[PDB]
Amino acid sequence: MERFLLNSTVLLYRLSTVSLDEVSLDERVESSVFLAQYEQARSLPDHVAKSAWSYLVQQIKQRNMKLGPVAILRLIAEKFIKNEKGGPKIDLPMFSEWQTLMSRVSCLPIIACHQVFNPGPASQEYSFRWPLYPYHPTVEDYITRECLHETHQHLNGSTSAEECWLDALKHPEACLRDFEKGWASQEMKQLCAQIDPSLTPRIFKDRLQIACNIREILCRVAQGVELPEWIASMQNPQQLANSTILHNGREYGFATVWPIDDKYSQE
Amino acid sequence: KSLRDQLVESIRNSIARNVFFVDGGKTTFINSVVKSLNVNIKCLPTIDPTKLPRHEPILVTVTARLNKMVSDKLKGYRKQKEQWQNHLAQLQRGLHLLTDKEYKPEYFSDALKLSIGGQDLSEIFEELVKRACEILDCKAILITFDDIDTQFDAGWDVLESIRKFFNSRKLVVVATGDLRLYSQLIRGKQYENYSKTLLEQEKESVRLAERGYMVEHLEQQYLLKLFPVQKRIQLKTMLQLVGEKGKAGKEEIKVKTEPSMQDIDAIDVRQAIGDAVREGLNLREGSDADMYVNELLKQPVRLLMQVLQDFYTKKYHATSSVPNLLRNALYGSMLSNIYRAGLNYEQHRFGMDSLCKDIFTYVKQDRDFNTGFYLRPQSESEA
Repeated sequence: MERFLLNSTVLLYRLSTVSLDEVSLDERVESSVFLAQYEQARSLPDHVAKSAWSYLVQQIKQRNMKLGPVAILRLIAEKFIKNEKGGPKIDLPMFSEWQTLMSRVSCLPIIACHQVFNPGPASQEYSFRWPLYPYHPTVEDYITRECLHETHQHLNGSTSAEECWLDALKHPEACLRDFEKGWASQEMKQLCAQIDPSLTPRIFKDRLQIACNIREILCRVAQGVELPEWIASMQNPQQLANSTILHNGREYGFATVWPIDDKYSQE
Repeated sequence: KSLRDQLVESIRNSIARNVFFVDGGKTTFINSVVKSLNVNIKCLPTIDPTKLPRHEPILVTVTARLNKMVSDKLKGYRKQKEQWQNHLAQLQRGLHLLTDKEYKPEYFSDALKLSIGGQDLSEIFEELVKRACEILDCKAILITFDDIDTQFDAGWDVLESIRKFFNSRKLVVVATGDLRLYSQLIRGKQYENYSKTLLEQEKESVRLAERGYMVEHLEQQYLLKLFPVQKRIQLKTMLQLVGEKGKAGKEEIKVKTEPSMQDIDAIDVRQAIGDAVREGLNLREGSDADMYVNELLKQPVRLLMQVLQDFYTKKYHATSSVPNLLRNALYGSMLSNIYRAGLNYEQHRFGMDSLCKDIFTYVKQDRDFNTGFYLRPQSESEA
């Protein structure tokens, strides 16, 4: 169900609409989860959902984390990823539902969480490599001796969707252009309504630029750089819907410096 | 202050031996100096040689601080890292040369690997500094070494670190202390170079004499090279910083005497000292009391600050005798001075009996015998 905690139009809308200073959002989050599971997997029998949510909140409270992606990513990590042989590897018994989840979520966050909280021996400098694979000596031997044979790769441009995310962040205006040019089509309108009823290209762009701002601000904090002053005025997520922030008469653009030249690299 | 600023200027126009030295507080001045440099030269955390285990080389310590600085300037934002570990490993491998109490032969073929011929740790260090400044985009590195008053013996070691490893134009040394100990230690282990049988046999005034001449000349010449005079620092003293008798006073100091002391009640420094003495001395405001306090303004800043911080402290404590509150302070100030004076130690046996005998002892030790009872702080010895 945790997939719901990471993929929820209801939760996203509610969170973004509420300010940053509410605190005690447990019940509303829970209701959002109930809804999202209803639409996504309606087939669940209406009580297993509460059972699971209670179970999760249980582990959260006993393990003394708070309801948040830190906790959720942690849970996901121990449940699925392990250290074996070379780098983290997914459990053989669990790979299938790994794919089920991946259908809904990105792997890199879990990968980072696991690297931080349960890294293997501090000897193999881990270079991020997507996606995750299980381990079998037999399959490995077959691969080594014969390699794999790709024929059908025409789905998304020709690359995995995850890169399209960073590509959009690096070309946000281009993303908006392409979205609009296609939004006039009935098909895409139908799909957008189906996924998020009230998407529209306006809130589309707003979300993209807000995400840019989030990445930026959390860059500053992660590099532990002085938490710029305007964060105090930063009070409502919608305030991330503008390329600059007004604290007191003065506008700040969000950009900072990055360790690597390509701030938009998956690495 | 001003001194540190001229020093900053001097080292700055030096990249354009390479060791500035500071006579002598000392540590405070050096720390301020380092803060001053924060013409790109990168500073090192101050080196406290006395605060190091008996088994390290100054070079390993330097390498450690350099490791941190390079690595963290590196984690900030590669192949430069990759290149650095090569030099690091070369240092590790050639490191034994210093420690080894014997030559192991296997080090020979080790030296047979590959630009002077051998395994010169000093040249290795020079490529090290080359990499360091190349990566930090700085013109040079400052190596800042504390006085070795608490251990004047370890300093020798820093001296050889300098001589053998720091003969480079992208490194600059900042030494601090009293050159008298430098002279002694360098002399002491100059003498250690002779053969024991040699001196054991030639214990006659003549030969004693010429070997003394030789050792002393070598000490002088080696100090010349290691601490070339031009870049040495004399430093201004506290009394030099204060009017001798009022006909001076560049940068009035002024000290705090009362807890309130809202920066306007500061009773000078000379004036506070004069009050403390006269009233604790019942001394009048004449000429001798002045000169008495001049022979007080000499004392090392730590001693004077303690003795004049416990003075007004206890005066305020008692006020919510000046001579006894001051006498208790002088006791703490000169205790080991008085202790080595061989004079009364217990405080329960003060009386006036012990005072007369102790005055007799002081006058005999000061010789005098003419105005010794004046108790003038005019003796050559500061004790």
